[PDB]
Amino acid sequence: MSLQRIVRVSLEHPTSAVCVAGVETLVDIYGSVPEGTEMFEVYGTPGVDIYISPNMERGRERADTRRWRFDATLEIIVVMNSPSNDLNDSHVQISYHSSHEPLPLAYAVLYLTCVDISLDCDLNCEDKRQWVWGPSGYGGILLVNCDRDDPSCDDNCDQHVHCLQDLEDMSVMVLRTQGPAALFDDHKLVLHTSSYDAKRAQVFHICGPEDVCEAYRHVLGQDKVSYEVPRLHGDEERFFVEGLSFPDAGFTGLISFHVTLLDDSASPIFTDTVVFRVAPWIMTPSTLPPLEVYVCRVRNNTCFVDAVAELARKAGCKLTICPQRWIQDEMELGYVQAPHKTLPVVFDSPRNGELQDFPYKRILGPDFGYVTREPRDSGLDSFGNLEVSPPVVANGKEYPLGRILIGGNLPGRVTQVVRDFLHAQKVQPPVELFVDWLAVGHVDEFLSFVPAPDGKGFRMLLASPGACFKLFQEKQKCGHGRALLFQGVVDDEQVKTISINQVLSNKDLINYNKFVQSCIDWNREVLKRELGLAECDIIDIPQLFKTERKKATAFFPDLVNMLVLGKHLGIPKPFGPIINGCCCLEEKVRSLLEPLGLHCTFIDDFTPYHMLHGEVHCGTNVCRKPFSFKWWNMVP
Amino acid sequence: MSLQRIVRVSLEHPTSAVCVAGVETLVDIYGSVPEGTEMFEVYGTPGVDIYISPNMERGRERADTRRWRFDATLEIIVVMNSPSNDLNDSHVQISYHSSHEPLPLAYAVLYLTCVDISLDCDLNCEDKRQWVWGPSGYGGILLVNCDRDDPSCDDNCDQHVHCLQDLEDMSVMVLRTQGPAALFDDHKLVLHTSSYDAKRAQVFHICGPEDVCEAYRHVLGQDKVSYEVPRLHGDEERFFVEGLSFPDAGFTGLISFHVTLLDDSASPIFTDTVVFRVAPWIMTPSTLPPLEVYVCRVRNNTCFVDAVAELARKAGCKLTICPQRWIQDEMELGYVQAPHKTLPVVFDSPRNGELQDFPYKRILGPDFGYVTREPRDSGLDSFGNLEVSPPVVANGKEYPLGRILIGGNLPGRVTQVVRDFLHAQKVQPPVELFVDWLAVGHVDEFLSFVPAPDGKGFRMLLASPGACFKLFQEKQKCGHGRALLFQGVVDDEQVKTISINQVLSNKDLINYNKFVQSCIDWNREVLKRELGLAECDIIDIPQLFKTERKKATAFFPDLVNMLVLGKHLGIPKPFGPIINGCCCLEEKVRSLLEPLGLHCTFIDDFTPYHMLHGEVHCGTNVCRKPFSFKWWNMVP
Ligand SMILES: [Ca+2]
Ligand SMILES: [Ca+2]
Ligand SMILES: [Ca+2]
Ligand SMILES: [Ca+2]
Ligand SMILES: [Ca+2]
Ligand SMILES: [Ca+2]
Ligand SMILES: [Ca+2]
Ligand SMILES: [Ca+2]
Ligand SMILES: [Ca+2]
Ligand SMILES: [Ca+2]
Ligand SMILES: [Cl-]
Ligand SMILES: [Cl-]
Ligand SMILES: [Cl-]
Ligand SMILES: [Cl-]
Repeated sequence: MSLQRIVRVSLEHPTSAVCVAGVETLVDIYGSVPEGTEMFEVYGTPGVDIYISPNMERGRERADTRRWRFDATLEIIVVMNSPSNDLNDSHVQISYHSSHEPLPLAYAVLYLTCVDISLDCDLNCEDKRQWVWGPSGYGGILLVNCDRDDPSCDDNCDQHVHCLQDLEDMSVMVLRTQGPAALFDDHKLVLHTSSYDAKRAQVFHICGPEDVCEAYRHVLGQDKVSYEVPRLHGDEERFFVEGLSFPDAGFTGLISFHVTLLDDSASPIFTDTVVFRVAPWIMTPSTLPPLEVYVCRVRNNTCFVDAVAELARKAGCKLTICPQRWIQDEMELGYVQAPHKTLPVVFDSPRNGELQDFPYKRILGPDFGYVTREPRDSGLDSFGNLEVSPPVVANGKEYPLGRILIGGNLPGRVTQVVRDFLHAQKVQPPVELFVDWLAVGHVDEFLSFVPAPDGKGFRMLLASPGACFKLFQEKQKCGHGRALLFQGVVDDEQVKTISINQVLSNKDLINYNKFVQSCIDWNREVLKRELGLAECDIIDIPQLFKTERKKATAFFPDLVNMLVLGKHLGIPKPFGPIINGCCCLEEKVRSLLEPLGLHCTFIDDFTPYHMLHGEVHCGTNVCRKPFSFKWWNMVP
Repeated sequence: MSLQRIVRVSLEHPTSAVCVAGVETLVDIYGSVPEGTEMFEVYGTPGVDIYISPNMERGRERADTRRWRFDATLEIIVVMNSPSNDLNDSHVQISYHSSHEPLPLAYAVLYLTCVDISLDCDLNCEDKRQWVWGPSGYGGILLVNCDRDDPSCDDNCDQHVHCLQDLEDMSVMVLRTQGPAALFDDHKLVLHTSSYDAKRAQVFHICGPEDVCEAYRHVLGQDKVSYEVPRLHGDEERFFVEGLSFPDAGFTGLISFHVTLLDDSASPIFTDTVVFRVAPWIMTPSTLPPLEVYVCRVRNNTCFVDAVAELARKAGCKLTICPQRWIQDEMELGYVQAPHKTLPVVFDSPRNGELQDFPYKRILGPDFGYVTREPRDSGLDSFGNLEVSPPVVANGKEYPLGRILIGGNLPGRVTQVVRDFLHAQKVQPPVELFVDWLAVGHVDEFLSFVPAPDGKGFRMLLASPGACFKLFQEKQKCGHGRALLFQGVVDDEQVKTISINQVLSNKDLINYNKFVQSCIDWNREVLKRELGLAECDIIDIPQLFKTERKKATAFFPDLVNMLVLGKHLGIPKPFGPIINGCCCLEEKVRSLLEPLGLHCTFIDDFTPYHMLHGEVHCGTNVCRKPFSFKWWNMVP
């Protein structure tokens, strides 16, 4: 199962073969044996393993212990597992014998120069030059290095390495080249890679160990496809490779680096390869523990920021604030994982105009990569539309990193470049949904995942006008139809206070909400099929819908469109019907959520938001702790 | 495992749902049930199947036979397996009951309009909307239709169908649309496909059955991505799809066609898809039975044509002749297979200048497709360099259609476009070899497969200078060293007659042939690894090599470079050393080949060929009978 070479010898003059450690070499001859050959012996220098074997069977046997009956169907294998100290310091001698004369008929001498050449980066073990998925898989992982680790950088753009810890983001690659030095006066050692892969990653050799930035010499890049390793350190050269791109429509995600020994007296005689896989971008669903909460602070945002602050302080989350409102629409905080340094990465939306500067200015710290996709020939659904489900099992397949959720229309959608990127990540197969019926059309407007210690660890919450129908009808059956919805609130336009009886007896509103629930039910069945969830995991949240056109906006603050930080969720305060001094919508929300251990804090956001068609989740972003499940053993 | 719909009803007014035959429909309600509901009954029109089932378990049970205790966790499924004869001719009625009053509390009525819509082409059986490989696989096959079946055509270029049997090359696609006619006054039926797939195939509707060419109306093409089926024939519309491209670097080979029912009062409510796979181009190795032999006839080709004729008449082969010599370098005759019409297809080389006109002029008959690949920014190895091995097993994988064999260099080759095409065929994974050492550098110069009823059904024959060393040395050991090689031949340049002693005692020639055999041995080991052959299947043919530069040409006529037609092979007549009135090279060739049942006829081609660096296989092409193994159950 190794490399096979055939080196033929002649009875007239000896040969001077060069072999690689561990590799087998078949030994045969040019021309015929002596005229009366009946037997033969073979001998080898210490450190030279010689085996005899028939060409039919594959059992090997030591060959330097007897006189073998001659047979053209036998073959001799020479292996040197250790490199030579000097040129041709070992040799093989084949003597041909006959029972007639006592002396050998002829000799065949082959001197050997053994060289130990090997290229290895990180053979993930827990094995050819192939990358395979699964728990029984192997292969090296290469990151994309999309951050700014050096204080001077304002990391993929430089052809130099001017940071002392940016190297932590790269992948090592060691080339051992043991053997006689004079051999390298006759033979070349060449590292190389295909030009396509050369445009996707860069390699740096080392010329002074671990201390000098200028010592990390760039050897492979955009135009540099090959390089001659001078063996500056001796018998081992160290390289650092950094990726330049993420898996995309045209890039499968694998890059090959080869080393080759050439005989320029040129003919190559050995080549070794190493295959890296570019680690993909992984999204974090709301079920994971949060790390940093992001929220804006605008000219009239007074208590929304205070509520987000005082409510994220319960889960121990950060509070980075932007001076310029939809901080969940501009960015999605995922990550890219490596066996050495897994770093979070922001994906910046092409929906620009308000926070278009925030990611490239105040989000890529030392360990914070940045990636973005802008189409050539516009986004209307963008990163409110981009969510991710928890790990699921459906259609027989298992999705241990969950699945991506994006919106669109069936007969015609989010831009094709973002779709191609998400589908090319290959680790969270997206599910395109029906969202075109909403005004802005974001997935998080009707769907939200919440952690709950029962059933599957989580509950999928869907907005349902039928749930609000039932709640308002049961309250009519109690007599509270005269309770008013928009009663307690700082008049933002003197919004007229409607009552339960007025809502239930408005034929147009009820029929439109029936249509809305039909849309959400189509999405519900698609979610149950593509995520493998049952009704035990699906909870309907009461929500009615307004409209000023053929598309749908929220009537009262959207209850699913909340901020989920582990055990604590910030929900927009539903300025619904007060029945006993407490909002009955809040009571229903509590009866549905608090039995799951969660704590519901409702935020007044009627004046800052919900009048510009947004809720707390639309104005609050969050990055989360990566999955415990590692992405390489995923078997797509 | 089918499509799931949820249609909600109201106790105030009935609903008018439209359903698809076979599809299940969950029935729920907007709002709550009557205030004192304890039980319920459900009833359905004949032909309406109603089942009750808990939302936890998946056992279904008929629901219209008892009064069920009310439970919100129960669900009712409605299925109509047969289309309706008139709008809303069937209905479901849900009555809500209490033990207090004897009459029903409330009713919920849902009228149903059932439509039977299905798109099917050829579900290969021996099952979703996916194409899977293997004996247990399914899916439709679409050809590329690269021939000229109509007498007027001079078939992928026309947007019309002006042939009566060109339709045999296309694939059928039937759309059944049973149901009430008035429904189609309210609903649209739309066939469609993605624009990428639209550029790869065309679809024609039928407006008059089986007789009129203008009736095969073009409905889907380069710009036409969607079409409205008018139901011109009633409850079933017939379409004919023809492919426009072969699998390539950017084309995986799958095209999807969808049908959709729209409600323009528009909202789609059902979509059905059909996935075709474009059949690839398959090569035929020399082991298969031949059909047609091609050979040129040039201004001084007198007996080579006669020998090819009189030697192909033994296997019952055709004899198409071109008036303009390398007919095996310009074209490769493969085929494309379909469950209805498998047609042979020529692949035209970009090595042009002598026979550049032959394929597009005198090779694409009625059933003979044409495909070609020309690079933007030149071929020096071309279709002498392109061969194919018999079915093999190696690296665990099984290659039942053999593997493709092309030449090149390791450290840098055949053009990248041809490589991408061959690799994208996906059915015969190519093996790139070392051929750069030869003058012209074609695979067939040193390698040829021959049928032999033993071992594996075939023998791989490799040119070997060591075999010629052994033969000439054993003849020296007999005393025939004074036998002359180029003795019997019509002087083409008064080529000097060399003898065995002169050859064996020429140090430069022997060393160069040793180097040549080392190259061929590298290729031999790569072939044994990538094809899984042993020495029992490998036969070495004696062949020496000349040179006028650093590259290698043949010394005497190349013995492997022969024409293999099943049981009969035409070999270039080796004008080698005559020892007993018979060429000893011919005697060795016979001793190696004739024990395999084959019959060896040696052709004098020294004056026509072998002086312009070519042999019989280089001047004779042949197409062969396709494999008995069908390509779809290949599991790549
Ligand atoms: Ca850097
Ligand atoms: Ca960095
Ligand atoms: Ca870093
Ligand atoms: Ca932006
Ligand atoms: Ca998001
Ligand atoms: Ca046609
Ligand atoms: Ca045709
Ligand atoms: Ca035809
Ligand atoms: Ca051509
Ligand atoms: Ca060929
Ligand atoms: Cl000898
Ligand atoms: Cl409900
Ligand atoms: Cl009621
Ligand atoms: Cl040999």
